[PDB]
Amino acid sequence: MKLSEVRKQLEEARKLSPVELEKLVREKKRELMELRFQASIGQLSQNHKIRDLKRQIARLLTVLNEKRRQ
Amino acid sequence: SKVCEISGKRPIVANSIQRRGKAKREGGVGKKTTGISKRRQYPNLQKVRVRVAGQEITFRVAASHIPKVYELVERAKGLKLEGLSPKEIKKELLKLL
Amino acid sequence: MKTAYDVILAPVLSEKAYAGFAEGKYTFWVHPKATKTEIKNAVETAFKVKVVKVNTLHVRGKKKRLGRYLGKRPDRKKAIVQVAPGQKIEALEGL
Amino acid sequence: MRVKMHVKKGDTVLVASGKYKGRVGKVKEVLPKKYAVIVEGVNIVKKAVRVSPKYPQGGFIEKEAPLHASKVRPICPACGKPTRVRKKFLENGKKIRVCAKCGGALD
RNA sequence: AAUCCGCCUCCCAACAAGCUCUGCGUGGUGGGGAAGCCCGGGUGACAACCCCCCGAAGCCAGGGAGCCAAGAAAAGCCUCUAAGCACAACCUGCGGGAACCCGUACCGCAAACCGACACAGGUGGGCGGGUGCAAGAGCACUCAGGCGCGCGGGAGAA
RNA sequence: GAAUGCCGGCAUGAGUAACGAUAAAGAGGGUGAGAAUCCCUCUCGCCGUAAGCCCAAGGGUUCCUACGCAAUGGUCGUCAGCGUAGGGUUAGGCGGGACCUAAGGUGAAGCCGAAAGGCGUAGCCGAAGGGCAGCCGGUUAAUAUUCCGGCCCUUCCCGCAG
RNA sequence: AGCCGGUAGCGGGCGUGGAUCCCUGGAUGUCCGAAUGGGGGAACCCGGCCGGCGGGAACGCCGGUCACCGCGCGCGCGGGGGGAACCUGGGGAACUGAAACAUCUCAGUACCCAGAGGAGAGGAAAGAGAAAUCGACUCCCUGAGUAGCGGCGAGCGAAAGGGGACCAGCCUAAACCGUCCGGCUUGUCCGGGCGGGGUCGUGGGGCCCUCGGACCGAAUCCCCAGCCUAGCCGAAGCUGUUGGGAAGCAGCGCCAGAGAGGGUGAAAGCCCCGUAGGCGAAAGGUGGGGGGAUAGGUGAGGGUACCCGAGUACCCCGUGGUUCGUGGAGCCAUGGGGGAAUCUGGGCGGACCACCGCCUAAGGCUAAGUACUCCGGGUGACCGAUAGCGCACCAGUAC
Ligand SMILES: [Mg+2]
Ligand SMILES: [Mg+2]
Ligand SMILES: [Mg+2]
Ligand SMILES: [Mg+2]
Ligand SMILES: [Mg+2]
Ligand SMILES: [Mg+2]
Ligand SMILES: [Mg+2]
Ligand SMILES: [Mg+2]
Ligand SMILES: [Mg+2]
Ligand SMILES: [Mg+2]
Ligand SMILES: [Mg+2]
Ligand SMILES: [Mg+2]
Ligand SMILES: [Mg+2]
Ligand SMILES: [Mg+2]
Ligand SMILES: [Mg+2]
Ligand SMILES: [Mg+2]
Ligand SMILES: [Mg+2]
Ligand SMILES: [Mg+2]
Ligand SMILES: [Mg+2]
Ligand SMILES: [Mg+2]
Ligand SMILES: [Mg+2]
Ligand SMILES: [Mg+2]
Ligand SMILES: [Mg+2]
Ligand SMILES: [Mg+2]
Ligand SMILES: [Mg+2]
Ligand SMILES: [Mg+2]
Ligand SMILES: [Mg+2]
Ligand SMILES: [Mg+2]
Ligand SMILES: [Mg+2]
Ligand SMILES: [Mg+2]
Ligand SMILES: [Mg+2]
Ligand SMILES: [Mg+2]
Ligand SMILES: [Mg+2]
Ligand SMILES: [Mg+2]
Ligand SMILES: [Mg+2]
Ligand SMILES: [Mg+2]
Ligand SMILES: [Mg+2]
Ligand SMILES: [Mg+2]
Ligand SMILES: [Mg+2]
Ligand SMILES: [Mg+2]
Ligand SMILES: [Mg+2]
Ligand SMILES: [Mg+2]
Ligand SMILES: [Mg+2]
Ligand SMILES: [Mg+2]
Ligand SMILES: [Mg+2]
Ligand SMILES: [Mg+2]
Ligand SMILES: [Mg+2]
Ligand SMILES: [Mg+2]
Ligand SMILES: [Mg+2]
Ligand SMILES: [Mg+2]
Ligand SMILES: [Mg+2]
Ligand SMILES: [Mg+2]
Ligand SMILES: [Mg+2]
Ligand SMILES: [Mg+2]
Ligand SMILES: [Mg+2]
Ligand SMILES: [Mg+2]
Ligand SMILES: [Mg+2]
Ligand SMILES: [Mg+2]
Ligand SMILES: [Mg+2]
Ligand SMILES: [Mg+2]
Ligand SMILES: [Mg+2]
Ligand SMILES: [Mg+2]
Ligand SMILES: [Mg+2]
Ligand SMILES: [Mg+2]
Ligand SMILES: [Mg+2]
Ligand SMILES: [Mg+2]
Ligand SMILES: [Mg+2]
Ligand SMILES: [Mg+2]
Ligand SMILES: [Mg+2]
Ligand SMILES: [Mg+2]
Ligand SMILES: [Mg+2]
Ligand SMILES: [Mg+2]
Ligand SMILES: [Mg+2]
Ligand SMILES: [Mg+2]
Ligand SMILES: [Mg+2]
Ligand SMILES: [Mg+2]
Ligand SMILES: [Mg+2]
Ligand SMILES: [Mg+2]
Ligand SMILES: [Mg+2]
Ligand SMILES: [Mg+2]
Ligand SMILES: [Mg+2]
Ligand SMILES: [Mg+2]
Ligand SMILES: [Mg+2]
Ligand SMILES: [Mg+2]
Ligand SMILES: [Mg+2]
Ligand SMILES: [Mg+2]
Ligand SMILES: [Mg+2]
Ligand SMILES: [Mg+2]
Ligand SMILES: [Mg+2]
Ligand SMILES: [Mg+2]
Ligand SMILES: [Mg+2]
Ligand SMILES: [Mg+2]
Ligand SMILES: [Mg+2]
Ligand SMILES: [Mg+2]
Ligand SMILES: [Mg+2]
Ligand SMILES: [Mg+2]
Ligand SMILES: [Mg+2]
Ligand SMILES: [Mg+2]
Ligand SMILES: [Mg+2]
Ligand SMILES: [Mg+2]
Ligand SMILES: [Mg+2]
Ligand SMILES: [Mg+2]
Ligand SMILES: [Mg+2]
Ligand SMILES: [Mg+2]
Ligand SMILES: [Mg+2]
Ligand SMILES: [Mg+2]
Ligand SMILES: [Mg+2]
Ligand SMILES: [Mg+2]
Ligand SMILES: [Mg+2]
Ligand SMILES: [Mg+2]
Ligand SMILES: [Mg+2]
Ligand SMILES: [Mg+2]
Ligand SMILES: [Mg+2]
Ligand SMILES: [Mg+2]
Ligand SMILES: [Mg+2]
Ligand SMILES: [Mg+2]
Ligand SMILES: [Mg+2]
Ligand SMILES: [Mg+2]
Ligand SMILES: [Mg+2]
Ligand SMILES: [Mg+2]
Ligand SMILES: [Mg+2]
Ligand SMILES: [Mg+2]
Ligand SMILES: [Mg+2]
Ligand SMILES: [Mg+2]
Ligand SMILES: [Mg+2]
Ligand SMILES: [Mg+2]
Ligand SMILES: [Mg+2]
Ligand SMILES: [Mg+2]
Ligand SMILES: [Mg+2]
Ligand SMILES: [Mg+2]
Ligand SMILES: [Mg+2]
Ligand SMILES: [Mg+2]
Ligand SMILES: [Mg+2]
Ligand SMILES: [Mg+2]
Ligand SMILES: [Mg+2]
Ligand SMILES: [Mg+2]
Ligand SMILES: [Mg+2]
Ligand SMILES: [Mg+2]
Ligand SMILES: [Mg+2]
Ligand SMILES: [Mg+2]
Ligand SMILES: [Mg+2]
Ligand SMILES: [Mg+2]
Ligand SMILES: [Mg+2]
Ligand SMILES: [Mg+2]
Ligand SMILES: [Mg+2]
Ligand SMILES: [Mg+2]
Ligand SMILES: [Mg+2]
Ligand SMILES: [Mg+2]
Ligand SMILES: [Mg+2]
Ligand SMILES: [Mg+2]
Ligand SMILES: [Mg+2]
Ligand SMILES: [Mg+2]
Ligand SMILES: [Mg+2]
Ligand SMILES: [Mg+2]
Ligand SMILES: [Mg+2]
Ligand SMILES: [Mg+2]
Ligand SMILES: [Mg+2]
Ligand SMILES: [Mg+2]
Ligand SMILES: [Mg+2]
Ligand SMILES: [Mg+2]
Ligand SMILES: [Mg+2]
Ligand SMILES: [Mg+2]
Ligand SMILES: [Mg+2]
Ligand SMILES: [Mg+2]
Ligand SMILES: [Mg+2]
Ligand SMILES: [Mg+2]
Ligand SMILES: [Mg+2]
Ligand SMILES: [Mg+2]
Ligand SMILES: [Mg+2]
Ligand SMILES: [Mg+2]
Ligand SMILES: [Mg+2]
Ligand SMILES: [Mg+2]
Ligand SMILES: [Mg+2]
Ligand SMILES: [Mg+2]
Ligand SMILES: [Mg+2]
Ligand SMILES: [Mg+2]
Ligand SMILES: [Mg+2]
Ligand SMILES: [Mg+2]
Ligand SMILES: [Mg+2]
Ligand SMILES: [Mg+2]
Ligand SMILES: [Mg+2]
Ligand SMILES: [Mg+2]
Ligand SMILES: [Mg+2]
Ligand SMILES: [Mg+2]
Ligand SMILES: [Mg+2]
Ligand SMILES: [Mg+2]
Ligand SMILES: [Mg+2]
Ligand SMILES: [Mg+2]
Ligand SMILES: [Mg+2]
Ligand SMILES: [Mg+2]
Ligand SMILES: [Mg+2]
Ligand SMILES: [Mg+2]
Ligand SMILES: [Mg+2]
Ligand SMILES: [Mg+2]
Ligand SMILES: [Mg+2]
Ligand SMILES: [Mg+2]
Ligand SMILES: [Mg+2]
Ligand SMILES: [Mg+2]
Ligand SMILES: [Mg+2]
Ligand SMILES: [Mg+2]
Ligand SMILES: [Mg+2]
Ligand SMILES: [Mg+2]
Ligand SMILES: [Mg+2]
Ligand SMILES: [Mg+2]
Ligand SMILES: [Mg+2]
Ligand SMILES: [Mg+2]
Ligand SMILES: [Mg+2]
Ligand SMILES: [Mg+2]
Ligand SMILES: [Mg+2]
Ligand SMILES: [Mg+2]
Ligand SMILES: [Mg+2]
Ligand SMILES: [Mg+2]
Ligand SMILES: [Mg+2]
Ligand SMILES: [Mg+2]
Ligand SMILES: [Mg+2]
Ligand SMILES: [Mg+2]
Ligand SMILES: [Zn+2]
Repeated sequence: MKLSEVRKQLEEARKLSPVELEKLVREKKRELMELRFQASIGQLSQNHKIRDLKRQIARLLTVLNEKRRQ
Repeated sequence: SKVCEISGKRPIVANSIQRRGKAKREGGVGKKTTGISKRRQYPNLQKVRVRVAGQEITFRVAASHIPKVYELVERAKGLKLEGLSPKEIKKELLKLL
Repeated sequence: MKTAYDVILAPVLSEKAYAGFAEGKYTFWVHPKATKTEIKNAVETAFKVKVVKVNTLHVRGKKKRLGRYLGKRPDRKKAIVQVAPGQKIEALEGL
Repeated sequence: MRVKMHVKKGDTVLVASGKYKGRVGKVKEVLPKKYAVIVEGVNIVKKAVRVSPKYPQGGFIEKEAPLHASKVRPICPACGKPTRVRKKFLENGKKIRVCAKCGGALD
């Protein structure tokens, strides 16, 4: 994930509601499981994508937490 | 064998000093010490039972401060005490110290 | 946030685990803390099936060394889930 | 906080000491943790390679070995002379490397 | 508190019965299935699966008798009632659903446990076949099963 | 230069004692760079109230398979409880917990003690005792009262009927 | 301007649209641990209540919440545990020394325990002690191994005063006034709370008359400088030569508020990192310095004799502290018994008495100068792998 993609992901995440952020985290966690399954059968040469998704999820939960603190 | 709830008098450590011989004041050679060993002096603790706001209250107090319990009872007459437990009555009396 | 995809980590890749597909028993690595009841729900909402039986066993990590450094592989937990008659989990049918 | 490097990939540097003293070349790579640079066509060494997929036929390759960063000096692109570097605060005001002999930018 | 339990009295029943519970046998049904031969598996085989005898220290069990040294508790269970509540609640039958956590590999009289050792030592419970010897868990041999003890080859003195 | 000094290294004794039960071995075939020592077959011997089988402690992957032999193994080693790697432990009914209490421990109330702390009816904790529902067979290289097959069973929730 | 820790590689990615990295704040933070729903053999197990998830009632999962004690009107605030030394308090040895040993010594040390905090203790005279005197306390020097204490043995060992460091002083109780509450023995009452008043030794205060009407200022709060937690700029050398290599040798230069030091292929002021001299914080911490608030602070006579800290002083008995070991044994402290007074009161000046003076007990607080070094930095006629920490290294490890 490039910096520009990270900035853009944060901007778009900060426009979603808590309910929308939760559905998206849930979708990305199933995406992360699918990456796991492909990794375990040696079919994921682009292994950087596992780190990328996990930090995407972290960023989403961080914004989810922002919206719920106040 | 403990602590006076009124004065705070507490067991202290004192030496027991065994002496021999005639004192110099009586024309003797002088007193010699055949032993010094630690011991404890206790407060003269006794029980003082007393009725305050219809409830029996018990104090463990050095005999020297027995009258101080009754003073606390006298001063207790000006207190909103009825309906309370013995533990709670006791705390009030002691607060007037 | 806790989801079905935090409970189901990876499939178990072995001859013994593959032997179970032919009768609807699929074997996963599950989170060591995960309960049979929550593994049931996790499998069902991930793979769109009905679970009628769950077996679990802890798999202790193997002690291993690299030179002078003795260590341990992480502990793990296996779940065998039985799916309703006629159902299948195509992701594992794989093979 | 960070290793100080008076030279970067890839400006033009003079190799002012060692067997290759006098050579001019581009900095291909900078290795801060070794305080070393790799200058194109300088510090060449023969490395043994096994018969392998990467190197069939095997034999040897030629490699650029790192040079201590203090052995190297940038060539100013304005006056074309080897120079110590100075710092200049622009009007931005960002900071830039500038040649010490004239005053041209090195970047 | 009590309709229960205890105590007193009467009636019937009483070593019978009745109710109840357990063991064993049978029981729709499901299995197993040898020697030998052939390369753990195939065959034997549509295997047969019956009769007699011996017989426990185990089971029926909370059995019986004798004895003095006079031989846990609590819950489950049943019964009684109190607040309550009596459209609830509990009981019986039936039906559908629900049923979590941890252990399970392997050694285990030992080379994997305790003894610094792959140590002639120590380690609690159960099964422990057959024949003969008066009996037996003794002794000799031997079944199933397991071993020849993790240096050997000679020689044939003190 | 000495302290039966301290730490380390290396000698002598010495190719010496020993190689850990006197139950015991022989041959043929195979593998391999290498075989008394590994695998296979035949023969021989030893245990058989065990030197066989099952369980509880304790131990903690030593289990199975492939590839290995520097070291570990009192010799050897192609072998192994050894090195590397992969695999392997499946339960409402077995054991323990969501049940009970024993000694004992802890401990509302309460009692005592310079402090720390010591006690203490109830209660709670505490088991290999009480209580509680699964038998037989098949299957894996390695688990099975756990998987499967057959025939049974327990509790909880809801519902119906009585 | 490179980067994805030590860590290379495989297989993939990121960065001047500013990454990696460093600092500050925030978010997340499984389980155990004071551990605190309950239990427990720490890191496991088992619950109640509210809300949510699944087909969900049984079952399970997610979020919140639920220990105990103290204080204050079911709810709030506080406590618990830890910290290398340092500190205070409560307890408290022995070897040893006395060339034996008991008093005595070691030593109120070691150690146990409770508590404290960046310090802690102490502290604003019921002091000292002879100066017609001094003026809280702490800490250093000195007084002084003096005075003394001592089986007058071994040994133990002050204080005043002088020189310095620092500097600071406050709040209450009681008389009297007011108010609220309740007691029962009805008011001119007694008691409890709160507010006012008052705080001293030339004695001070209360009340009552007579007389008189702005300046100080915190140890508390606010702001700021300064400081810390990242960083940044920083002068001046080329050539030849021997050599693997120059920084050595040679020639000619240059800088210097910088010729401390460490690197670079050897021995470099001018190659690199620095050094002298300067510069720097949005954020958090600090802020004893500067500024500003606020709290608090403030007369004189005369009379009155109302108050001035009680089981206390004081005496006696048993002890401790002190240089003081029973001594002529005062002083300070107090376990037991007896037991006052309110300034014409009381304690002290080493038995005691008189005289002469000093001081104001039985309530509380109080910076700074002082101690220590887990932590960061600087510096060594400190060590240099048997040394130096037990550990230069995956050590409180292997064993
Ligand atoms: Mg990021
Ligand atoms: Mg005495
Ligand atoms: Mg005398
Ligand atoms: Mg005389
Ligand atoms: Mg004497
Ligand atoms: Mg008594
Ligand atoms: Mg009495
Ligand atoms: Mg007294
Ligand atoms: Mg008295
Ligand atoms: Mg989370
Ligand atoms: Mg298989
Ligand atoms: Mg769930
Ligand atoms: Mg299980
Ligand atoms: Mg690991
Ligand atoms: Mg820089
Ligand atoms: Mg050079
Ligand atoms: Mg040149
Ligand atoms: Mg910038
Ligand atoms: Mg009755
Ligand atoms: Mg029957
Ligand atoms: Mg039967
Ligand atoms: Mg029958
Ligand atoms: Mg049949
Ligand atoms: Mg057969
Ligand atoms: Mg056969
Ligand atoms: Mg057939
Ligand atoms: Mg036939
Ligand atoms: Mg036939
Ligand atoms: Mg018998
Ligand atoms: Mg009987
Ligand atoms: Mg008898
Ligand atoms: Mg009996
Ligand atoms: Mg009992
Ligand atoms: Mg009970
Ligand atoms: Mg009623
Ligand atoms: Mg049913
Ligand atoms: Mg549970
Ligand atoms: Mg389990
Ligand atoms: Mg075990
Ligand atoms: Mg098993
Ligand atoms: Mg087994
Ligand atoms: Mg076995
Ligand atoms: Mg064995
Ligand atoms: Mg066995
Ligand atoms: Mg034996
Ligand atoms: Mg046995
Ligand atoms: Mg055995
Ligand atoms: Mg062993
Ligand atoms: Mg052993
Ligand atoms: Mg052996
Ligand atoms: Mg043995
Ligand atoms: Mg035995
Ligand atoms: Mg038999
Ligand atoms: Mg015969
Ligand atoms: Mg016989
Ligand atoms: Mg015989
Ligand atoms: Mg016989
Ligand atoms: Mg026999
Ligand atoms: Mg015999
Ligand atoms: Mg025998
Ligand atoms: Mg024999
Ligand atoms: Mg036989
Ligand atoms: Mg045999
Ligand atoms: Mg043998
Ligand atoms: Mg042999
Ligand atoms: Mg042998
Ligand atoms: Mg011979
Ligand atoms: Mg000598
Ligand atoms: Mg010797
Ligand atoms: Mg010797
Ligand atoms: Mg000798
Ligand atoms: Mg020696
Ligand atoms: Mg020597
Ligand atoms: Mg030695
Ligand atoms: Mg030696
Ligand atoms: Mg030798
Ligand atoms: Mg030797
Ligand atoms: Mg010989
Ligand atoms: Mg000899
Ligand atoms: Mg010999
Ligand atoms: Mg021999
Ligand atoms: Mg022998
Ligand atoms: Mg032998
Ligand atoms: Mg052969
Ligand atoms: Mg052979
Ligand atoms: Mg061999
Ligand atoms: Mg061989
Ligand atoms: Mg063999
Ligand atoms: Mg036999
Ligand atoms: Mg072991
Ligand atoms: Mg191993
Ligand atoms: Mg096995
Ligand atoms: Mg193994
Ligand atoms: Mg094996
Ligand atoms: Mg092999
Ligand atoms: Mg070997
Ligand atoms: Mg070998
Ligand atoms: Mg070898
Ligand atoms: Mg060996
Ligand atoms: Mg060997
Ligand atoms: Mg051996
Ligand atoms: Mg081989
Ligand atoms: Mg072995
Ligand atoms: Mg192995
Ligand atoms: Mg190897
Ligand atoms: Mg395998
Ligand atoms: Mg079952
Ligand atoms: Mg159970
Ligand atoms: Mg439950
Ligand atoms: Mg229990
Ligand atoms: Mg219980
Ligand atoms: Mg208590
Ligand atoms: Mg206790
Ligand atoms: Mg008890
Ligand atoms: Mg219970
Ligand atoms: Mg229990
Ligand atoms: Mg039990
Ligand atoms: Mg039992
Ligand atoms: Mg059971
Ligand atoms: Mg059955
Ligand atoms: Mg087995
Ligand atoms: Mg198996
Ligand atoms: Mg079954
Ligand atoms: Mg009905
Ligand atoms: Mg890495
Ligand atoms: Mg690559
Ligand atoms: Mg790469
Ligand atoms: Mg920026
Ligand atoms: Mg942070
Ligand atoms: Mg979790
Ligand atoms: Mg916790
Ligand atoms: Mg807890
Ligand atoms: Mg507990
Ligand atoms: Mg709920
Ligand atoms: Mg479902
Ligand atoms: Mg639900
Ligand atoms: Mg929860
Ligand atoms: Mg909860
Ligand atoms: Mg405490
Ligand atoms: Mg404590
Ligand atoms: Mg603390
Ligand atoms: Mg003390
Ligand atoms: Mg204390
Ligand atoms: Mg003391
Ligand atoms: Mg002390
Ligand atoms: Mg003692
Ligand atoms: Mg002594
Ligand atoms: Mg000594
Ligand atoms: Mg001495
Ligand atoms: Mg001496
Ligand atoms: Mg002596
Ligand atoms: Mg002596
Ligand atoms: Mg002596
Ligand atoms: Mg002595
Ligand atoms: Mg002393
Ligand atoms: Mg000490
Ligand atoms: Mg503490
Ligand atoms: Mg300070
Ligand atoms: Mg203080
Ligand atoms: Mg104080
Ligand atoms: Mg004062
Ligand atoms: Mg003098
Ligand atoms: Mg002394
Ligand atoms: Mg002085
Ligand atoms: Mg002075
Ligand atoms: Mg100073
Ligand atoms: Mg002053
Ligand atoms: Mg009134
Ligand atoms: Mg009053
Ligand atoms: Mg009042
Ligand atoms: Mg005044
Ligand atoms: Mg006056
Ligand atoms: Mg103040
Ligand atoms: Mg610079
Ligand atoms: Mg410079
Ligand atoms: Mg040359
Ligand atoms: Mg040169
Ligand atoms: Mg020169
Ligand atoms: Mg200098
Ligand atoms: Mg220098
Ligand atoms: Mg230098
Ligand atoms: Mg020089
Ligand atoms: Mg030099
Ligand atoms: Mg230099
Ligand atoms: Mg400076
Ligand atoms: Mg500077
Ligand atoms: Mg006046
Ligand atoms: Mg008066
Ligand atoms: Mg006073
Ligand atoms: Mg008082
Ligand atoms: Mg006295
Ligand atoms: Mg005295
Ligand atoms: Mg004394
Ligand atoms: Mg004297
Ligand atoms: Mg005295
Ligand atoms: Mg006097
Ligand atoms: Mg006294
Ligand atoms: Mg006195
Ligand atoms: Mg006076
Ligand atoms: Mg007087
Ligand atoms: Mg006095
Ligand atoms: Mg006196
Ligand atoms: Mg005086
Ligand atoms: Mg100050
Ligand atoms: Mg202070
Ligand atoms: Mg201070
Ligand atoms: Mg200091
Ligand atoms: Mg330091
Ligand atoms: Mg040196
Ligand atoms: Mg040196
Ligand atoms: Mg060394
Ligand atoms: Mg060392
Ligand atoms: Mg050396
Ligand atoms: Mg050392
Ligand atoms: Mg260190
Ligand atoms: Mg180590
Ligand atoms: Zn230039």
